[PDB]
Amino acid sequence: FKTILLAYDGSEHARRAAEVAKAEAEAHGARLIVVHAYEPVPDYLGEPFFEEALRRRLERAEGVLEEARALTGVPKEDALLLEGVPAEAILQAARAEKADLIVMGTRGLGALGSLFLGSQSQRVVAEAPCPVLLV
Amino acid sequence: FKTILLAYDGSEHARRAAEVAKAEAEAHGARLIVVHAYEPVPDYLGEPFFEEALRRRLERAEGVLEEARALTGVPKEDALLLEGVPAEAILQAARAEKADLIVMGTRGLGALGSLFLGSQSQRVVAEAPCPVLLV
Repeated sequence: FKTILLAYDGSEHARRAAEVAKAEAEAHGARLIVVHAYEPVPDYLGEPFFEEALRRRLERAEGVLEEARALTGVPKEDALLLEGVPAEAILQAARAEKADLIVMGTRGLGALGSLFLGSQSQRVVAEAPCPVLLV
Repeated sequence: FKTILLAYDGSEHARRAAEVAKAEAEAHGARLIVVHAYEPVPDYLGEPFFEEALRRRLERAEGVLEEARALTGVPKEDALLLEGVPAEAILQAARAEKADLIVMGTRGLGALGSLFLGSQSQRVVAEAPCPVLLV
């Protein structure tokens, strides 16, 4: 493992995954890339509600990603923010960064999800080329 | 990770998982435990067919586990064989060995299973306390 990607949504699951990812990168001497994906504000919202929500959404998204960066100690350039569905985003980042391992919580927040697997972890386990470390 | 457990069923998935597990143990300086579970011969088989099948079943099971041992280089005492359902067995071995990480193929052979996840990996992801590395 030369490049490890951590999917971080801010949940306790993600916090535990962050601790695992940090240890993993240190053990393999790999570069750790952290990623947080956020949902775009619904276009059905009218003015000025849409604009206000847009600003807040981005601030909170950046806030969550900063927490991940503080937890892992990675440089700002290795802390990525993607707009859209987390799974689509993780897979997207994994390819662009040529990741060799994806570390993520078995469960998380968002759209669907069950007590078994989050919808996002399910999509990653289903479509990721590289190994997936579920925590 | 101090103790890593590799579930090995002999499939190509398992062979790739073995390579990952070996690297993982070396990176963390952890003890690697390999496990292979085999299904008990159906009691409905009459004599002497049941007895003949019993002997062959065990020989092949030991043969598969030996391959895993040759792949990982672990000592004989750290190569375990369990009779029963692989998932039940992996979880059983994980507890007894106080494993901190389970490494296994996303898919495998046996009872159920889909192109998404093998029935065994699904049970492990659903009930294992420790992180699961899906390869």
